[PDB]
Amino acid sequence: MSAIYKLSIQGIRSFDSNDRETIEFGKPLTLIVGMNSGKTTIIECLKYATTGDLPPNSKGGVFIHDPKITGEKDIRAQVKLAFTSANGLNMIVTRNIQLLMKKTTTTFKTLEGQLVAINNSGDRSTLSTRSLELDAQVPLYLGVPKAILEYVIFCHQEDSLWPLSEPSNLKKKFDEIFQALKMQDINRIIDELWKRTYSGTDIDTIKIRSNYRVVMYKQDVELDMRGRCGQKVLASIIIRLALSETFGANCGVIALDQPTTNLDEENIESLAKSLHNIINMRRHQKNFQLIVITHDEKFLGHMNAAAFTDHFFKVKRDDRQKSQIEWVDINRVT
Amino acid sequence: AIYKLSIQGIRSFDSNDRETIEFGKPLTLIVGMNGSGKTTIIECLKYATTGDLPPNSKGGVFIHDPKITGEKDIRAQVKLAFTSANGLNMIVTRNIQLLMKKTTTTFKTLEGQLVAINNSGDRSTLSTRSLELDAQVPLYLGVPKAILEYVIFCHQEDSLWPLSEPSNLKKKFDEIFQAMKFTKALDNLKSIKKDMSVDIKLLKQSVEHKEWVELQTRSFVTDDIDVYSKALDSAIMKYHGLKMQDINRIIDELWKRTYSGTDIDTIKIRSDEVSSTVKGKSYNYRVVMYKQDVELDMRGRCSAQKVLASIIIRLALSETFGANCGVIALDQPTTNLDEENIESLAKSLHNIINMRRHQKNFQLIVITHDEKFLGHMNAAAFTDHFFKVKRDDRQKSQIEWVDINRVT
Amino acid sequence: DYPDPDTIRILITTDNHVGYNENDPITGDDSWKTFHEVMMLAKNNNVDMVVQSGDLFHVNKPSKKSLYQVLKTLRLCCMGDKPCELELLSDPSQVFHYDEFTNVNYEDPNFNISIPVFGISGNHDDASGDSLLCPMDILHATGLINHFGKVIESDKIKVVPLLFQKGSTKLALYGLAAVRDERLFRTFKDGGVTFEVPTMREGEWFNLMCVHQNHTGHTNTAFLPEQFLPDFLDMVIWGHEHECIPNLVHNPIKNFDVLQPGSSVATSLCEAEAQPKYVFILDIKYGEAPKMTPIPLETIRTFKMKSISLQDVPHLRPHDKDATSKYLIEQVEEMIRDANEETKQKLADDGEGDMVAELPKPLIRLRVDYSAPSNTQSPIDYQVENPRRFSNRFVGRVANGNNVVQFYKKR
Amino acid sequence: MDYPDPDTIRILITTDNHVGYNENDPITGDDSWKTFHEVMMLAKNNNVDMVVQSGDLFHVNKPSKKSLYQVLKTLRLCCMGDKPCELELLSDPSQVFHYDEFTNVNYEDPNFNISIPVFGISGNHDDASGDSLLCPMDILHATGLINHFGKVIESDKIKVVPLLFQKGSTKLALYGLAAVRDERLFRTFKDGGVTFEVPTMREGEWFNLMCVHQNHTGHTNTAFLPEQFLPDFLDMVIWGHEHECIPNLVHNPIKNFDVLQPGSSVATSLCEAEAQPKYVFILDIKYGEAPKMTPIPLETIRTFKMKSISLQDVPHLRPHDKDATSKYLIEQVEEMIRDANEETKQKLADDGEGDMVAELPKPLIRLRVDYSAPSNTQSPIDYQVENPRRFSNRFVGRVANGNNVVQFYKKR
Ligand SMILES: Nc1ncnc2c1ncn2[C@@H]1O[C@H](COP(=O)(O)OP(=O)(O)OP(=O)(O)O)[C@@H](O)[C@H]1O
Ligand SMILES: Nc1ncnc2c1ncn2[C@@H]1O[C@H](COP(=O)(O)OP(=O)(O)OP(=O)(O)O)[C@@H](O)[C@H]1O
Ligand SMILES: [Mn+2]
Ligand SMILES: [Mn+2]
Ligand SMILES: [Mn+2]
Ligand SMILES: [Mn+2]
Repeated sequence: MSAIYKLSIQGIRSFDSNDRETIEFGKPLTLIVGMNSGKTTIIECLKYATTGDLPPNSKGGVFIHDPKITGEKDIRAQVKLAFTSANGLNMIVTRNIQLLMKKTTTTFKTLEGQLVAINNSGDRSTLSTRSLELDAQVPLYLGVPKAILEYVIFCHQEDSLWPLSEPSNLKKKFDEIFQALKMQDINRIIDELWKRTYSGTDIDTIKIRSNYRVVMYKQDVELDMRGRCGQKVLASIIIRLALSETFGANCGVIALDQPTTNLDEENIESLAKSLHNIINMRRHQKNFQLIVITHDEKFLGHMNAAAFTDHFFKVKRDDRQKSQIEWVDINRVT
Repeated sequence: AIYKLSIQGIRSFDSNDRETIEFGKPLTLIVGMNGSGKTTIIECLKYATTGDLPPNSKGGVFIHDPKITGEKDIRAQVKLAFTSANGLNMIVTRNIQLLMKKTTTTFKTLEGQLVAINNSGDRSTLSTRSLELDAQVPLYLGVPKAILEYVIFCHQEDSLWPLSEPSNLKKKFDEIFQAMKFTKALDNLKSIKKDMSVDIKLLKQSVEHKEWVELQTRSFVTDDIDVYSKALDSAIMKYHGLKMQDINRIIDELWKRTYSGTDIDTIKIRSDEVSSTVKGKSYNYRVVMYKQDVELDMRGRCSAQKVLASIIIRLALSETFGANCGVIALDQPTTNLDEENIESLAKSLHNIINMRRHQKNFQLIVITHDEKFLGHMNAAAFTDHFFKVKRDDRQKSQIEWVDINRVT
Repeated sequence: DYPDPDTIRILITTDNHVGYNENDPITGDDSWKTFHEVMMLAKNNNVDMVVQSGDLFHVNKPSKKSLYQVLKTLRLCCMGDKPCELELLSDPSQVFHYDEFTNVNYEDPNFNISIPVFGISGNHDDASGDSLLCPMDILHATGLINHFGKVIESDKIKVVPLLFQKGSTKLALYGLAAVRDERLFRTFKDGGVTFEVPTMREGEWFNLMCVHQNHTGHTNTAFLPEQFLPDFLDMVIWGHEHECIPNLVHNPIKNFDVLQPGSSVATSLCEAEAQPKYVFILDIKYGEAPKMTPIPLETIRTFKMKSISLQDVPHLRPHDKDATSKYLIEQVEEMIRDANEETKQKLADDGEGDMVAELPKPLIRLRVDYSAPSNTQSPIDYQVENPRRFSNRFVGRVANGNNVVQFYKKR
Repeated sequence: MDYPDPDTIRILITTDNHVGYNENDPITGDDSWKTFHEVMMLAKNNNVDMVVQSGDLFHVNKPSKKSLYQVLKTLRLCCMGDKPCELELLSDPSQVFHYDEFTNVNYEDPNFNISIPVFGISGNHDDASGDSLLCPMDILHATGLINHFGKVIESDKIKVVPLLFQKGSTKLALYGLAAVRDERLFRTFKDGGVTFEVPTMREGEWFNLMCVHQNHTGHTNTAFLPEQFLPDFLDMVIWGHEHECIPNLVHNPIKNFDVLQPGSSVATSLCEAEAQPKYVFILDIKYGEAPKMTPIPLETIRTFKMKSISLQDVPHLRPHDKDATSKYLIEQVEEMIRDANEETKQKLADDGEGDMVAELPKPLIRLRVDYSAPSNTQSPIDYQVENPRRFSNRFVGRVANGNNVVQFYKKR
């Protein structure tokens, strides 16, 4: 894959509309910490300007900082995302989205962006400005398929438990990854972690058999857990940590927005063993940056945070209800 | 109140043996592991009171699946013990069966035996109808049928109504009763006036000519009830002008001591009676964030300040609206909460049980296995034991009695 | 001065709560620093022994900084070369009956311990784990602390006293670990408790106890009644309460004093922490009454409180955010001025004020009720602020800048 | 053995005790602290003058309550007798123990009757972590039953300082560097950011000793401490962080010293390099001749066996088989359990007792199954196995590790 250098969360969510504040990344891990302030929407700003992925249940531009909280009649946001690419052809592209208001309305629209191609010396070059072509091209040189970064790599903090809903949505969703008999290895990598991490003495191995569902294997017969399923979130984690591994690889690797939901000690200590094994086996691969957003001490203190990075990108909030990311070294976490 | 349960096949539990769980006051915690069935106790506690299949249980499979045992005809028996608000110990045994054919089963529910056991043990079957116990046991308990299936015991798969869909769904909760319950009295009282409003005609015709001595005997009874229609309508406006407005007097009070102090400025529920021209008096609910002096739409603008208050909504409303039996299945509260929304949630959760000890009872079933919160709620002052569900060598989930002395 | 050749000295502490607020930058070291100060006050007061009424550590499983601060503190103040004058009468195998460490560490032939520190366990750091182990049990293995008063079965409680002799005086130290309050209540109901009394030389003995339950509990049957403790006690030390009262609680029918030595750190901001926090010294003499000389703690951030009613004061219209914020602020930023003035006086009145010396920031709590007006049933209450905008706006000026003001409504 | 000859200094080499590993297993939950107490008991009666160790005493940087109780309990009553430690301290140790007023070795304190010292370095498993930059060994030094050296303050600025002890005519120089992440050590060794201060008196007489705690062979490119980077004047090194235990010493033809790899005590990872017997070593050093070694074994390590066997090894295994593979592995574990139990029976029988038929401690067993079809065939399916925990849930009551007897890995 290819790394991401920076984004630009200017005037979105809880970061102020005045000052540009972006945080940077780490390799082969990008740890984030803090109280539930910025973090869960840091994941929202990568696909936001890449494909125009507004959050579901959002039409009136709720994501931009509301003018009434500040107190003026013209507030907006920008995202220009100075990041890398496949052959090191770094790029910058801004999404000119505004919360500007009419007489008493909240009319929503856009403006033109950019398609610069950053030179290794500095002589950049733009291509074409259209936002439709923006969402056509930024995935093209970004890599990962146009239906995976929103759900698999950069999922939401509560769209994470997606595969355990119903057959039809998932069955029509899997077409986009296929971009239309090729499904043979995704369930192959769906159970070794299940054997390793999931200390459950009930079930052998899940599959995704065609009604795409969450079939348990109870003594070689399929005791379906679609409706008869912690096992849900854990199976969801593994389903993501196979789809991120098989199909597409050119941007990020994995961004687990609080994977450790509803799992106990004999599961929480064994949770990150498969993460470490994935890091170590996939560190032969030229790129990996496991983005975890977590405030679980018994989860952080197992995977030896002081053994892979010198920093966790911490997020806090100032006096004026603006979140300000600081820089605290690896040891200082308790 | 709730006293005991016995699942004999529903979910992971097996049909060949029943397992009893003895609830106590004021809280009974059910910790476990992801697959043991710690929420199945509550999911069946809301079956044996309300007789509804818990959410997303379709295709018939709520019972112990035959193919993990082999039995052609599998059967279960759910047996809830509860002391009714009247005071009748009603051991509400229920029966569930699944008749699996060679290829296609026919999920058929059999009758139970609703029996009010008195202080002499006279087992008198109060009722037997299969499709009637569901509408009858809520009457014995003392609460509506929609507070049980949405608030009193709620399932994690559908445990996010409060801070979620409003008009489209949140109202769906409030409009199915009360608005359709007190209008039953209203429509009855509308006609009770109408048979008396045309009564004055019978009096007024007699003077136009027995009919003169019984003439003006109910001329004021004609308007004895005319004044009393708004004595009921202001038994409705004063009702949801204090009952509803004592849930926003708690939601604020509940929130103002949780998120290390608090969270998003203020939040309440929008009670703006949108009197449309289909029903006259009406309602329309909505929950919004009141950041600095005006409201703002909460939907699609929030973060698990979400979940943390969903509970604060569910825990609030069923403490004045449905407060004859203090039963709440607040299960797995700690999910995506940071460090002090887990410390002062338990401090608030301690305070909730610290003041509901003057009442008849409060029932709380915390179903979680996060050792942070397990020490936060401090079960070393309120209960002498905790229950763990765990599987076994043959994947039959049992129920323990593992004492608090073990808990670290 | 040295206690006279028949005088014992014992520093009574409780709830020192090392490990409280470990990560707060402005206040993250107050607890162990105060424990360090009290132990230093032990070293330079010639105390024979240090007793503890539990809860010494704030968590069940402590932190490395907490443990190292406590151990480094104890090595500096308990290890010495003065011969500890305590002669031991009992067999400490019956009392430290957990394992082979059946002798007190000041009796160890390889430790020349100058002052012993012995304490019961506490409610926050109770016997917890697969082995029923306590942090004070770890500090018993180091040879610096004497973890005593452990309880192994909740149904039958046998208390075994350490018995020290000195000159012509005797001591008895009955421990009482942290057991859930009804369990001790039920065990006290049916006489499930026996108190060993030495059978020789009646009246020659001083009987000291350390108890760690609630004194007057909000719940019905979850408080230890003071009458239940037996008549042969001469004293007792009550933990689990964060309120410090310098005086004693003399009973007229049970003939035994109580003490409530409070805490060291201020755990929960409430009225209970708005009092002077001391730590107490007892000189035990036979034939003469005990004397008590409490000493104040000098490393505690200033804490005064005020609880006032919001809706009581006129002009409070319950629909404005720019009309009540000023009224709250003019109280908070007044208590802050008073707190900084008091900190200035206490810190710099001792002949160290040629220049304006540095201050520690104070702890300030204000309790205001935002309930509905008493006459009406308005659908909208006061629009009051939160820590993110009423305590976060006070950075660099107050030391509790997340809970400066209290917002409840009186049910 | 007897007391060493009055100009012979005897030292004992332990390492990687890892007390508290698997503290929740009902059976294998007392291996580590029992083994550690056995090592200390093998120190007390062996008449050893000092103990060194290359770190990793506790398993995690925040060791549990039982771990600390165990270590303090073992060190307290078995190290401290009225016998003086004849190693005279002539240096000013205020520099090496600089973290507090404790500026001297344990046996030189007027408050310790410690009859045998034990110098230990920090480990990457119990490194400094938290808010105050604190190690569990810094906690143990605060008790004084251990002595702590090698602690780093600046990763880039490294100043290793020996300690100097005296007895008879034997000069002991003790250089120690704690455990820091290998990439920072390689950077500090690239620019020569280290200082190796050497005593300036009576050269050619001192025994120059080193205790490193770093990886030996890195599968990555440049993430380990190489051998050719330590200075010339060394005489012996103790190489921690490698758990494999080997009794001999590998000789350097250029470096003027030999290497030693004391191994570990407990079996953390049930791996192939974990199946080699545990030893604690003895070094008898004395001026005028090459010091000798007497490696002594341990009788308090639970029996272990291992077999990483793929399903491709044995014939007669169809891909679809589920009962057949389980039955074959069942009988293989049966054979290994028999072998381990009979060797355990002989091990207990050759202690002095052979008639007490009381019990037989369960043998830790590990199976590693690479279930991969041969690449020549094009059948999509693999060699199916059972649930690893419940494949081995039928061994409970016969095996020390009830659940994780097997691990079903993959390898091409
Ligand atoms: N109808 C059923 N028939 C057989 N087994 C079932 C059925 N429903 C669920 N199970 C099994 O029982 C377990 C489900 O238990 P349950 O619904 O309480 O979930 P859980 O693990 O306790 O959830 P959480 O941790 O989120 O509360 C799983 O192991 C599942 O495979
Ligand atoms: N219009 C707005 N302008 C600014 N900030 C807002 C606005 N609306 C909501 N917020 C803030 O954003 C928060 C939600 O942020 P976010 O979803 O990143 O939460 P989080 O801290 O990651 O928590 P979680 O783990 O529950 O998702 C709200 O609770 C609120 O404080
Ligand atoms: Mn306390
Ligand atoms: Mn206490
Ligand atoms: Mn090791
Ligand atoms: Mn190591």
